[PDB]
Amino acid sequence: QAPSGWWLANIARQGRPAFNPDPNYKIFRNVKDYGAVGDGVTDDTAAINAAISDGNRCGQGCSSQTTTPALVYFPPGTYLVSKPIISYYYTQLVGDAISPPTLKAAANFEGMAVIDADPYDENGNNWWTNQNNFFRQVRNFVIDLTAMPFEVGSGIHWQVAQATSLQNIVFNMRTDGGDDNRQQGIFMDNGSGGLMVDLVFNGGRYGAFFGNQQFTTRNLTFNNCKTAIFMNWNWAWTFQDVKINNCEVGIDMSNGGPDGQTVGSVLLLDSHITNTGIGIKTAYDPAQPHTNGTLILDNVEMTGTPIAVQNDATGTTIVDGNQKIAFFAQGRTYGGSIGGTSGKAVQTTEQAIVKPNVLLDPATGKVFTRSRPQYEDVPVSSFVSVKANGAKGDGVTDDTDAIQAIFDSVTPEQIVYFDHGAYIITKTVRVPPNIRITGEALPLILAGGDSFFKDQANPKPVFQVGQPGERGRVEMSDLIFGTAGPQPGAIMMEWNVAGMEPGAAGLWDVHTRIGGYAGTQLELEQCAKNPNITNPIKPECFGSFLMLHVTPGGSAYLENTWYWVADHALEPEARDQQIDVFNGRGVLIEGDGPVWGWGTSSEHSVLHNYQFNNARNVFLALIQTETPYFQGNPDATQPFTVNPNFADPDFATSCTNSPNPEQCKRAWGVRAINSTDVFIYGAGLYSFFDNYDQECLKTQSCQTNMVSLEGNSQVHLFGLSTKASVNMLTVDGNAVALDADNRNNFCATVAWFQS
Ligand SMILES: *[C@@H]1O[C@H](CO)[C@@H](O[C@@H]2O[C@H](CO)[C@@H](O)[C@H](O)[C@H]2NC(C)=O)[C@H](O)[C@H]1NC(C)=O
Ligand SMILES: *[C@@H]1O[C@H](CO)[C@@H](O[C@@H]2O[C@H](CO)[C@@H](O)[C@H](O)[C@H]2NC(C)=O)[C@H](O)[C@H]1NC(C)=O
Ligand SMILES: OC[C@H]1O[C@@H](O)[C@H](O)[C@@H](O)[C@@H]1O
Ligand code: NA
Repeated sequence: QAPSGWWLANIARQGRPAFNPDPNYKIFRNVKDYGAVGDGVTDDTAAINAAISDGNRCGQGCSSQTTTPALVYFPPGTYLVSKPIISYYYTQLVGDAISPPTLKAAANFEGMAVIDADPYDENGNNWWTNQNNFFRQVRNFVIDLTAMPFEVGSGIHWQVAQATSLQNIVFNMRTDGGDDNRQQGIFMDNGSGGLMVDLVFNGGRYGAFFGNQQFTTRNLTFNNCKTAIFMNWNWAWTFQDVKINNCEVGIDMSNGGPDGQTVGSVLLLDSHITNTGIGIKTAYDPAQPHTNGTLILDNVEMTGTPIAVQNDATGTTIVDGNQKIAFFAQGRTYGGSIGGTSGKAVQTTEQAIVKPNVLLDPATGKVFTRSRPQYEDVPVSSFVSVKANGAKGDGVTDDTDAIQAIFDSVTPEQIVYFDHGAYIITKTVRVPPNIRITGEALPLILAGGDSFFKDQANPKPVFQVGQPGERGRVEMSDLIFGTAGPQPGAIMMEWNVAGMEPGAAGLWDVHTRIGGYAGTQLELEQCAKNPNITNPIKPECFGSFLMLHVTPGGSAYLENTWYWVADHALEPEARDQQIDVFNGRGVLIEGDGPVWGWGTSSEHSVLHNYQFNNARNVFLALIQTETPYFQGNPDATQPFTVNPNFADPDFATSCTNSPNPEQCKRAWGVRAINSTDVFIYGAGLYSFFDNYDQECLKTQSCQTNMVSLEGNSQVHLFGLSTKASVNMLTVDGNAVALDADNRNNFCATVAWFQS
């Protein structure tokens, strides 16, 4: 087939990783330039894998790396492959967005999967630790297994961590063979997601075989699968806008049986299960001693599906189908008339969860969603390259004025294009309220300098997105924000603009990465941990002040946004060793929004990872946090001074009369102050250490408190999972839900809290 004319195939290639010392390293690889024919009859396996591996990238024997990104582009066509496509560390596999190409498995295909994102060597060891397998894309493909035997075949071995996405993929599999069909679209053994959007699964034994700590996956369609979704294990998983059609089972979450359930929790929102034998198979019963198998249904239709929820241990129909299920919860609930202050295990349908109309799509009544923009219809001439217009991107030159002038000059029908590189910013960049910005394979934008961002007593925004009260369209995609050296006064992004319509103001595949990699000066040599000594809290190891601030009047749509403070060093020489980086605050949301956050994560800040202050109209699904591993050496009262202009938590005061004072002074997972109409559909809020020691895991007591609701907040929490916090949820200083009352298979889990 002809070239599509998609801008990405043609835009001038001027990108280069600033901290790769090879001046000839090529970020962009078109597989046909490596000899792929794309006719569906020539074997293209070698050419595709060569396009990925070229340039001494992070493969076997490489723990991780950030200086060898690649964007591997597949023009329209059909690519016959007979061995796995091995996606090296930090690879974007980008099929043509206008006419997604087919990856066609040969009849005699051999290997784990058509795409393997984490191979196993002959010793059974992964190339990369699954929890460290960050910063990936696979987008715009048809994966066709129908020439393979019905007894074998997997589309993608998707064993990955955060800042990863599958987007716009069709999986075509065989429908014959009965119980002997074993094809599956995704095979996932473990990991720590992550986002998936806009997937279609046709046929196979399993649309997806899933196992992961946590994931957010929305707009998935399953047609004619035996089981659409086999949930092998998890701690939490949020599905939204799932369409299951003519399957035997929709979601199987009964693995392990009633005395060994390995699925922690599942949430299913805004979905439809059609012409399916059993909608959801579960082993949960409210008389069980634990919370494993927690399930939330919210706005799920069950057309032509006679059994909506079945207990497959007893064979008993829990919920009848052929109706709309407004709300269903099984697991433990707190608050309101049902659970109260002590909590109660339930398995019941109940009243609809009414959500503010400003959060909803008016055409569907579902919570509003929008996938990462690829600008299919924008001609290449509308793209304004920052490097063509005076920015150097070399990680040393001050690019502030050039970037500001570009932002001031572009008109709304253009798109600012960040060529790959590292762009040093030394004072506030004012982003206008009508702009579109997209990056070449996660370019770095780094707050640098030696004064402007140095003062935690006088913090300053790095990117100031709109001025207060402005409204328009601001879209950013495929970027990383960080610091060049310590910048403890940097507010990485201050979000003032509001979208003219839902989704018109937002971030997609935009991450904040504080420390840990080449260019930050915050790596193993500077910031290695030392748990045996009282932490000196080196000034050279500070991060930023606050990674994201949605101010009053601001409104944003966030999807696949990882707000990460480095727990360990990422270049291969560091061998994943752990470091101390002191970053004050994660995500702070204020005002009436709305704010949507799909597949966001915020990890390892000192004071809090998410905080809402005087906020309304917040929808997050699902969220994930971690406490920094060095606490409590130092504890959360250091090294950031309490600043009431940000409603900072004051642990010295809040922990004074704590009955668990030894670990009270620890970062909040979620803190809500005077905030209402906040909805959280799925949360994994984890505390894994005390001064790098994990003894506290044995007694689920690495910290005292994890979620705080304060000042008459009204927050709706669904599928709240926490790890090793004595109190899961505290209201006005009073512990409400305790870990010991809600034990799951690893975390503790509350199905439903409403205030
Ligand atoms: C869910 O994702 C699918 C897969 O990307 C979307 O279907 C595509 O929609 C575009 C635009 O309408 C078409 O050009 C493609 O041909 C579609 N592909 C397939 C395989 O159907 C779908 O629009 C998404 N649904 C929602 C509600 O966002
Ligand atoms: C919830 O998960 C826990 C953890 O896996 C289950 O407890 C384990 O059950 C297996 C049997 O399948 C035992 O071999 C382990 O020793 C148990 N571990 C612990 C720490 O108790 C528990 O049975 C599950 N609960 C439900 C109701 O399914
Ligand atoms: O292995 C280290 C990784 O462990 C995971 O649990 C965390 O989510 C990551 O932030 C971290 O870098
Ligand atoms: Na860890």
